[PDB]
Amino acid sequence: GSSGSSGEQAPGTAPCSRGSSWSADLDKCMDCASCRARPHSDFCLGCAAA
Repeated sequence: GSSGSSGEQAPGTAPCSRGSSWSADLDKCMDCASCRARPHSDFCLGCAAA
């Protein structure tokens, strides 16, 4: 309705869904939505081969 996007630590235990990458620096998984505008991401760069 108003608030309810994250939920009960949904992504807590479970890994990141196809699209997002784990970010040790931010101890959280970032979504591509950030890589698209910011390709200088380490969570997607250090994780991906290239």
